[PDB]
Amino acid sequence: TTLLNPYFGEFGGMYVPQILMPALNQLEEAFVSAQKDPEFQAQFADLLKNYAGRPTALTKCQNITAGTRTTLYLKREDLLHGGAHKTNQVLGQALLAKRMGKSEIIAETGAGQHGVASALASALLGLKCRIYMGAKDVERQSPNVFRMRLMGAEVIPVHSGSATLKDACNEALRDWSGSYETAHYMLGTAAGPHPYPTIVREFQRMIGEETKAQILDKEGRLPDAVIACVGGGSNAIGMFADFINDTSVGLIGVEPGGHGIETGEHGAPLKHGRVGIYFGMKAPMMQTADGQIEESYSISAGLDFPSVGPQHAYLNSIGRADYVSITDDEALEAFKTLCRHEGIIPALESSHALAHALKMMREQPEKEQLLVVNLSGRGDKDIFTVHDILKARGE
Amino acid sequence: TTLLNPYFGEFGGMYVPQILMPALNQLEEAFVSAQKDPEFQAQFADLLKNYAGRPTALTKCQNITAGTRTTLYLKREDLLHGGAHKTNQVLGQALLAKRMGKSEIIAETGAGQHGVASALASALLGLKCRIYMGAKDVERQSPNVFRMRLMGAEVIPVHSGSATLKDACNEALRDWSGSYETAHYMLGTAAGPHPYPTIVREFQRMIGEETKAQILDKEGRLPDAVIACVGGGSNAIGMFADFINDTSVGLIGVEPGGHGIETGEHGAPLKHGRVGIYFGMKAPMMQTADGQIEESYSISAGLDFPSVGPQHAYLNSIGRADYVSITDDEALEAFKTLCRHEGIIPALESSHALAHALKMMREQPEKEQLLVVNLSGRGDKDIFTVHDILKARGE
Amino acid sequence: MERYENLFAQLNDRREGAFVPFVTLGDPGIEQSLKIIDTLIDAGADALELGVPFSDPLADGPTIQNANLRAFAAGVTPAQCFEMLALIREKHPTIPIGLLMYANLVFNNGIDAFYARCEQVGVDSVLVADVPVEESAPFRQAALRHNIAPIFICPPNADDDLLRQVASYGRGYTYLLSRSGVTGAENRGALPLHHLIEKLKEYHAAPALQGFGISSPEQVSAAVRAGAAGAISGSAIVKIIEKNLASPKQMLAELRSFVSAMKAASRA
Amino acid sequence: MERYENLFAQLNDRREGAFVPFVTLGDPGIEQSLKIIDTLIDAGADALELGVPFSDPLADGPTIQNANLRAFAAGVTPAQCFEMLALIREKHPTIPIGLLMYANLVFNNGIDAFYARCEQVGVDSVLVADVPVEESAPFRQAALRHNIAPIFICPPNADDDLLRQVASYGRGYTYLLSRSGVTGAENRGALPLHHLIEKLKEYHAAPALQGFGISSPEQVSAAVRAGAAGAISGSAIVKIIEKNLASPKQMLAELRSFVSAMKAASRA
Ligand SMILES: O=P(O)(O)OCCNS(=O)(=O)c1ccc(OC(F)(F)F)cc1
Ligand SMILES: O=P(O)(O)OCCNS(=O)(=O)c1ccc(OC(F)(F)F)cc1
Ligand SMILES: C=C(/N=C/c1c(COP(=O)(O)O)cnc(C)c1O)C(=O)O
Ligand SMILES: C=C(/N=C/c1c(COP(=O)(O)O)cnc(C)c1O)C(=O)O
Ligand code: NA
Ligand code: NA
Repeated sequence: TTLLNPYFGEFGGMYVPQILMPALNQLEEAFVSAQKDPEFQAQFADLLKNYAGRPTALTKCQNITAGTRTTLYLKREDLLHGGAHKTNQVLGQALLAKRMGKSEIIAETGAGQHGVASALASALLGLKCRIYMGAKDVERQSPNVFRMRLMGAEVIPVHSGSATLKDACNEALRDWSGSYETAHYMLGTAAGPHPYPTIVREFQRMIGEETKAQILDKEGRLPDAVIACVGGGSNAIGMFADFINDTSVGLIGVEPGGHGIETGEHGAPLKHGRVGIYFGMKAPMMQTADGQIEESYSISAGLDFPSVGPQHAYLNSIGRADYVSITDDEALEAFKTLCRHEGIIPALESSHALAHALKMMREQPEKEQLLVVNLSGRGDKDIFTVHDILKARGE
Repeated sequence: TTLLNPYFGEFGGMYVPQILMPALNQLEEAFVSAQKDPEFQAQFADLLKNYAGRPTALTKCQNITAGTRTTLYLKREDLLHGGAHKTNQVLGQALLAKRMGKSEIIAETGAGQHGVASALASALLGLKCRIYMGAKDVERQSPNVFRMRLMGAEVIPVHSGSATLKDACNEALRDWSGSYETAHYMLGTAAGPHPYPTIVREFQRMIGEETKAQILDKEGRLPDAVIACVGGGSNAIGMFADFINDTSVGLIGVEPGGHGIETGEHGAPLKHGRVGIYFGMKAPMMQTADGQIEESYSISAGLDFPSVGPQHAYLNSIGRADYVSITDDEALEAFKTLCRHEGIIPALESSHALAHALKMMREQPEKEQLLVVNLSGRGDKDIFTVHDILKARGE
Repeated sequence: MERYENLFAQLNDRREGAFVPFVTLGDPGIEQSLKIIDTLIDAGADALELGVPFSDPLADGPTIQNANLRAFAAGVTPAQCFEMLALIREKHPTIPIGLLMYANLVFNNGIDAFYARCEQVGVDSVLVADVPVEESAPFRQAALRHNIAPIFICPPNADDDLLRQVASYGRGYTYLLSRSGVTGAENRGALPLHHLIEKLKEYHAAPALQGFGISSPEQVSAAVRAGAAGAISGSAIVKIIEKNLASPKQMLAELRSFVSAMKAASRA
Repeated sequence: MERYENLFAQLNDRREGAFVPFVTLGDPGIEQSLKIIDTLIDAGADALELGVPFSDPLADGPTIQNANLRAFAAGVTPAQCFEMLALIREKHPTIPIGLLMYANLVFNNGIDAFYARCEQVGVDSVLVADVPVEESAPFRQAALRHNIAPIFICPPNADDDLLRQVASYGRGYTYLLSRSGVTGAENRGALPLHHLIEKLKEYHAAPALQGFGISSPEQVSAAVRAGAAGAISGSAIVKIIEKNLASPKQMLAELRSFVSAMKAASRA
């Protein structure tokens, strides 16, 4: 029994060991209560404004659309405290953790932006924070490890499996199944068992709400499409939610194509996997013929995940949102282009969304289109990775 | 002959080779014109809001003042695009460069935040950017080197002298003395020859203007004091300017004490040097008995400078502002404290200002005081430096 | 079939608890795994809990994680596990055989087909670790359609509604979780909570087997004394495999010794 | 004294331009520097421009930067430079001696005291590189009070107001800058712009010496032909010092050869 629908069509649910069901039910009740509590909403709003720096800017690109009929805005979640959209919902979940009398936080992180967010919120709100991070990600997103540790979080490298995000997710859930009495699992994406996909959307939906207000102010109409990268699905659902009922507005989600879909080295299960049950949810996933979960791949740690949030799977199934992929090389070109032509260093995750917008423009340069890309984070964490690649490339 | 006063009392002036005087006069005229041009002001405001993310938050500290009668706010210039206050005036100077028909930018940088700002503004506004940076700073602020290069700026290491900020300043000025026909010197601090101290103040003064509005909104009165670190003086004058005529408001500038004033390894000429002529200005500087310029020292590259802007020297002389110093160890403690108790990673420069505020609170914990610290930048650039120190320290 | 019902009636008559080892099928290889299982039975195992290797076993701690990894290193697939199960049943017609499954392996190419295969090879029960009662409908329906007992979990944090559902929906045995957390011998669970055992009995639930952290004869005795029908031990058994990889003979000897001692403790 | 006035009158009578080498005092040491200077004079230098080592010489390129550094490595201080200047004047009573100063060294312990010291040792002119005419009042006043010529710069970008001020405020000679930028032999300046030379003459300015990037006899001839009273060469001279640090004898020989050739080119 639940208060809210755990499913989006066929996708979602609560596929966790029985031990964890009371914890999920408790969290759902706390969320429902909080959502109708003016004091909670005021506390959350105050943190978003005065601590995190909302609202974030909506920046019109001045150079990269030259000679085309595309107008491109970037929603600047890169300017949020911590450097990515992840901060928004962490502040809300941390307040929930305190609503529930929890003193410790568990989080998983891939890019380390959710880890940085969990650490900073824990430092502010007086919680003891431990973060699981795949060992491969500890290396390729090292600046965030340093940041998490300086803020007093425990960072636990995970060497099992692919040593990436899914492995961090596994360890976080294993931990929570023993520690839920005192620890809140601050899941960092719009995936996992109900109520997380719902909570994460509701605590990220200000992205799209602000975007709508800003684009109306500046253009006097809604976008033709909003475009966001999709790992687990939080930044994209946060951008999409307020537009779902605006049927004219395209919703485009961009999964990582890695070395190319045909290579099998990608993170695009929504479009190139099949439905399975893992990480507490029924959702598309990359899996072997026998139903073992496959390891994903992306140049970007934040998108290196073999599943996707159930609401995205649902929005795709009914044709409300469209999902595409962008390869490592396409993302790298978009990264370089934004740095050199707009003076913004984007996260490699966000670069996938930008790359798709650039393709939409370049493929049809006389098509009139008003586009918004969710620039989900800044690329400080990625600069050493991108340097090493462009160097080995001979640039 | 000038349009504006080049002096602040005895301090300031235009002590450059004769070759450069037309360039300074041209810049002054362009600035005066721009200041009364509604189109320029609108363009600058638009960039600050929609590109850089102004206004920046004013954050009330929730934890670090516990058990004292200090209320401490942080002006969050760390949330500005680029990660520091330096971005504000670069956008204005870049617009001036275009007003004047210049196609190239020269900048000096110590912390690399002015360098990052110059590079990003040049990328946005279509200018060719070269940045001088001391070789020691290339190492200790390496993340910013990577950022500048990714944005298409040329970064030129300077090995002469101390291989720090003053040496970068020297090389930038030498370059400009040959290249002024086509290059604008985008000086990054409130120092150097007139009109730079004036321009930099006027293009940073939104810091204090916003602070005043925010503190009035939240507290219904002005601060007892505003506190800012002082290298060349830009973030501090930007915070101070709008409060100068509010005589009740203390203005406290914090120079780097380095290893301790008594060691001679510091960057605190305002209080521990004597007046000299260097870098185009008459100002306090660290100098030998014979009048050679001394090399400065600070753990923080942005404060590692043996002089100070002339307006600060003047405000000190008349007793309107008070100047103090903070050692490397005091700054490090403030850095750690903010990370662990507020979830904000400050620049080591800004950490000097915070350290002084912490001393004001700790020394007199029952004194009622409403303080604002200018949190001039984020500490991403510093995390590797601080790690290496805390490790060698045995923490 | 009625293998669990028959076993529990026999144990009841003998005033004994059940001792039920867990191992991963195909750890450390197919042939050695079959020998291990024969040893477990010869040494006095009353029933078996057998894991099918899964890529991401989220209810398992490091010991059983590593068992899964060893089986994968030997190339073990679910198809090979079903071949093994058929061979085991061929040798041992009455011992109850339960599988420990993760949902994706059951769901993969059809829930119905999975349970149909279980029936074909003569499996008696299936415990899907990451399917709570709330999500169980298609699993338990397919199980019952194919004469398989669906196993459900009674955690220490069980409320009355859960107790009633577990009693109603479950067959074969009820899993009485020792503690929160994941599988592992280092983490010792509590004594079976008598309140839960006596509520399960009130609601006519399948007999309770206590599991998680059971690694010593003392704990098996204590489970019996507390009113549980028996005890499951996994990590303790798997550790003996892990310790003796280069010594297959010693491995079987130590397994026999341990199982015999655990079984001896079940006798009241 | 009237050393520049006397020199220019003599050169005028001989239909010659002045050739004026620059070196850094104390580069590469005090004793070698004194020998270098004697060589410059013996080889035909009409006047001297002499740099006092300064920590941060912002009008100088790498060659003269490195000359300053060599002098500092030899422990050269302004006090030692003044001792050197006294010795030079003692040997050479009529040659005009000009100093190249940076403002802080003049300002350091009093502008008046600086110029008083210059007079005591028999310096004729001081060029403060980073003090434009706009900031020059206390410098030129102290200079004139102590019978020192203050030297001012006529850049290629000079307007009429600057030309008039330079003509009025300056004494001894007027510095005619070849080009923008900083000192250096690799960066060749333009021919003296005749418009500036003829405006300076109209306004009765002190005779013009062209400087920056003059490194060849051809350029000295060209300065004379263009109506300049002479030419200054620094980096070209300093390079000969730099090249011959381990060969002090060869150093002096090559300096003599170069200075003699540059002087020969000044003869019209
Ligand atoms: O002795 P231990 O601690 O290794 O425990 C062994 C347990 N092996 S098992 O197949 O019963 C088993 C039973 C239930 C499990 O998860 C669930 F409770 F969530 F369903 C996992 C394994
Ligand atoms: O031959 P080069 O290129 O080395 O030039 C040597 C010049 N040496 S100097 O003392 O006349 C001299 C003259 C003026 C200077 O700067 C100023 F113009 F700004 F005032 C610097 C040096
Ligand atoms: C995996 C992480 N982040 C992912 C991420 C993503 C992808 O995650 P979502 O699909 O949940 O937005 C997008 N953009 C940025 C800047 C990100 O950091 C993490 O920080 O833990
Ligand atoms: C030297 C540099 N920055 C100095 C700096 C300073 C000191 O410079 P001002 O005194 O000009 O604010 C303060 N805070 C931050 C974040 C800084 O980066 C530079 O970025 O070039
Ligand atoms: Na995905
Ligand atoms: Na200073």
